[PDB]
Amino acid sequence: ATAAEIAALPRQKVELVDPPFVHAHSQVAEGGPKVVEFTMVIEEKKIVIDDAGTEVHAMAFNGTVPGPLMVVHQDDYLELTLINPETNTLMHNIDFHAATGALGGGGLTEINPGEKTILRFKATKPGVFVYHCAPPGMVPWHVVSGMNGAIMVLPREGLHDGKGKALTYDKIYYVGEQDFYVPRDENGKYKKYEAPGDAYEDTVKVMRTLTPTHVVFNGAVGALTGDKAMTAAVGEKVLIVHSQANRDTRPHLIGGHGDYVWATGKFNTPPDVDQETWFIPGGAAGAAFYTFQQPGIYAYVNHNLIEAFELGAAAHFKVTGEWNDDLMTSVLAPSGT
Amino acid sequence: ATAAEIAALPRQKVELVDPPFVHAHSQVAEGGPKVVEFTMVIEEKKIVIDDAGTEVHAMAFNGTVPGPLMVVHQDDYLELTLINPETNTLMHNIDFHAATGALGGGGLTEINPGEKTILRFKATKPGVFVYHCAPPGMVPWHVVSGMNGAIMVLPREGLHDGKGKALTYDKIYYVGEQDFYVPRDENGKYKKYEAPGDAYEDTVKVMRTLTPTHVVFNGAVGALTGDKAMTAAVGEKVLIVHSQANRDTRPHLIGGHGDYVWATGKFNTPPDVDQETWFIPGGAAGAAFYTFQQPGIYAYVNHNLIEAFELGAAAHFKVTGEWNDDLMTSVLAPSG
Amino acid sequence: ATAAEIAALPRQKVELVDPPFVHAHSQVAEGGPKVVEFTMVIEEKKIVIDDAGTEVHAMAFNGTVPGPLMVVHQDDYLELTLINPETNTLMHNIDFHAATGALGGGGLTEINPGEKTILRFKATKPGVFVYHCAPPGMVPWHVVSGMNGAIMVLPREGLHDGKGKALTYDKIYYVGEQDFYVPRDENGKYKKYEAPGDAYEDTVKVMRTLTPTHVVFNGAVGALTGDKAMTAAVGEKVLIVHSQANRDTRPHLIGGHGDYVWATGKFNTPPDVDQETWFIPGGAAGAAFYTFQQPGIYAYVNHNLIEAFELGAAAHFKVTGEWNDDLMTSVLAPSG
Ligand SMILES: [Cu+2]
Ligand SMILES: [Cu+2]
Ligand SMILES: [Cu+2]
Ligand SMILES: [Cu+]
Ligand SMILES: [Cu+]
Ligand SMILES: [Cu+]
Repeated sequence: ATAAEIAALPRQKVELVDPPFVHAHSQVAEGGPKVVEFTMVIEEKKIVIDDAGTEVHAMAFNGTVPGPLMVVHQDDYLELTLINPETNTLMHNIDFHAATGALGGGGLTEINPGEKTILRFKATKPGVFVYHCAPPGMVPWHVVSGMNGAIMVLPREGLHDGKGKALTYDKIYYVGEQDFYVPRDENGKYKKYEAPGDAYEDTVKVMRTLTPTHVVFNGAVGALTGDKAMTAAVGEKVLIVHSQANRDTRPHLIGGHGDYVWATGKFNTPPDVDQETWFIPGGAAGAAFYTFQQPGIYAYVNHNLIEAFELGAAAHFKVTGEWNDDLMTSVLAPSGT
Repeated sequence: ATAAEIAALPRQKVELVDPPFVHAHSQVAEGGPKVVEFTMVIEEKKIVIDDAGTEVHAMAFNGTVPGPLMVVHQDDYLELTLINPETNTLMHNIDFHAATGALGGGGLTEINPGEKTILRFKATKPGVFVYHCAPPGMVPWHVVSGMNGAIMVLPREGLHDGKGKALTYDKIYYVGEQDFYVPRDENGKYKKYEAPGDAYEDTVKVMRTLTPTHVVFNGAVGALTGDKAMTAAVGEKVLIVHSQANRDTRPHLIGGHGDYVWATGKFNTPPDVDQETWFIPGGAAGAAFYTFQQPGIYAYVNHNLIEAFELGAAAHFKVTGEWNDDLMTSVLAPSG
Repeated sequence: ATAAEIAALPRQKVELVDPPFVHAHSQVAEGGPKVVEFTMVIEEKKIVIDDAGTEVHAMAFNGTVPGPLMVVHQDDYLELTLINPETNTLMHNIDFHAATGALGGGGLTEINPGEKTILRFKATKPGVFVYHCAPPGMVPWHVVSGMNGAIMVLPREGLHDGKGKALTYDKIYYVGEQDFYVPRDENGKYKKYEAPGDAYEDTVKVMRTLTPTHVVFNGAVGALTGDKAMTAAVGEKVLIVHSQANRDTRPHLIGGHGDYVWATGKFNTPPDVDQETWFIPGGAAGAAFYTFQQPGIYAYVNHNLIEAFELGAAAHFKVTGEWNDDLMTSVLAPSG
């Protein structure tokens, strides 16, 4: 497309919503290609990542860890206004894995505090894709400080299975998984720091062990539990988008399955089916489609169970509906032998 | 199906066999859907896992690590009687990844010592699937104490390749891989404990390092080597089911291949082919089909070779038959 | 094929080149099956792996880490002359993952210093495959001393996509990724040694942590940058072969994609498409095909970004050509 042709396209402004929710969109594209406009303000902010009060100086697209999910369709243009407020201390940029050129946009979006930039790219490939900050020389430090999210580029005709049958979800959640590396004192207690820069050296040391202290969804241990548990109903079709910008994960819905899983996150790559546990490598997003069949509580976890239940990588679903005794029944409840 | 239809299905009791062997079954289903009944007794016991007398307080389905492979067909029901003897000291349950609902059955099977339970579930999806204990608040501790196994839900018409041609194995083995986290004292000597609970705090500290002290097949270093090597013959077709309930592995048959590999373990997902090394994520089972072409000793490993050769994740096959010089020949033997 | 049939086949001697370059070859086979002849001399040598002067006692096929890429076509025979000079101190052998029997050739190629051997195997399966040294009882130590590489067995009709459409590359590069485990003294400084054997015990202690001190391409931090950055032009189709003999990796072309990726490395397994980041398990090779569409610098990384940017796993591409503003444009450059 020429400059004139792109200038002629309709523009659509989108208001982002905080994970694990996803901004309103249509699965099947409405009309021809558009320039879809998003704005994110970067916030360097203290966040608490566990019940003990452990603090991280987070670097947060739109003030959240993960950053929000942007949804467009294949061959739309994504136009991001990225703002680095003067209250911040560090330069920041953005690498969209969905994009082609200039280090995914990183080379064109280096903004100092008090600066903004507008990047446009053509979303040429359908799938879910990581985005993350990547300032030359400080790349992993920004990413493991929470400065990452994902986007979804839906096919113009919506999702299909590996054989051309339409797959239409009733709801979608975005689970951003974050490995944190929090320095400890000689008592083995987590350190707090006055400024983000104060924590750098101590944090790099932990990072180099390749052993996160916390592995969490939505920025904190237990973040997607209790009144923040995800929800569904028997018969409801749910898409769970999952990202990890730095480190491998292996999602599992305890009590369920991934009926269709785009484990590579790419929609032209046929999904795996009937999955127990799927695998998303560090630096990628994946998506699983499931129709709930049983009511009750589910745990959705990274199935390294140490990572899930010791380090924080467990969320819950609460599911309404009628129990199905055909699928499963307690023939004899726990009782004396 | 209607209530009367489910009630009318035949019930069949099956006797289990210890890993790496697999109980009697048919690849193609015999007759219609059945309720296949299994019984497993949970044993808490000290086991030695290496050549240095290192102990683990194992938590073992049916007394083995891994627990035994249960084999059914798609749309059968698996009806398990799970027994926790009064001599045990912990509550146990079971999560079948093959099952749908109540945390895979975990929510319905919490049994204290001196209790039993019977769970039935419909095996709606074909594949190999992990099962493991999962008491709320103590999940990884039970799993890394060896309380995990796998089942296989065969398609009613047996296995096929991606092009729908039948794949019929001559034999099947189940390799369960276990990451252990054994505490050490300040001299680097592995610690021993009187009761399982006594090891809890020290063990969790090791677990949180994400670095196992041992990675083993069939519950111990070298358990599937020497006189306990798996066997085959040139021309024989072998299915190797592999599981890891907590941690990634990357199986490899040294000297061979995975001709067809359901790396995700699910039979409705077409198998990868001609594989050198396949990948099974923690919390899953996979299966590899191979036709042996050469006699001799093979190593079957987790191909992180430190895990295989320093930490214990190496098995052998001993294969009989005629050498094939077309496939491989020493043109010049090692010489000056 | 019979012995006589093989003896009648054409022979072709190949001259190997140092990674990341690949020796001259044809994508589509030229004529029928041949016996393709390669020679490699093993060199035990010191390598410097970072800008702090950190040393490894490398054990290097053809003097490089990784060893060179050998390219044949399916159903060719690969005939390797392997030479262990008297100047070396250790026994070495070779396991080709592409080969069938005798532990991939390891059981037939054990050569002491001052010995050579010649191994022939039939390349029956198309794909990229790891090869590595594997002396019994010292297997991972040789592998993580850099004694590994890969081969490519092309289909005789060259590469195709999942739908049978031809994929023809303009350039090919081979990135061998290496995990190193370098001992440190009490002050956290990397130790140096004056013989490979002197480092064994200390190195094993680090290996057993499963935590590499360095993760590098082509034997050193920054090896494939600057004077050794890989190159292309807009429009050019490039195949990137990537291996890791011991440990998982997750390649990603920063600024680009893997248009087609044989993540398992096997050409009869249809490639994944439009990949952001692919995954290659330890003990395997994979291959990604991409057509460059933008000029400029790309980083090619293991996308554990700590591994890439703290531990060394980052390469660059330098790409010539015209910028495409349709694909990407700065609507407003960084400004107040
Ligand atoms: Cu990235
Ligand atoms: Cu599980
Ligand atoms: Cu190998
Ligand atoms: Cu940043
Ligand atoms: Cu248990
Ligand atoms: Cu060697």
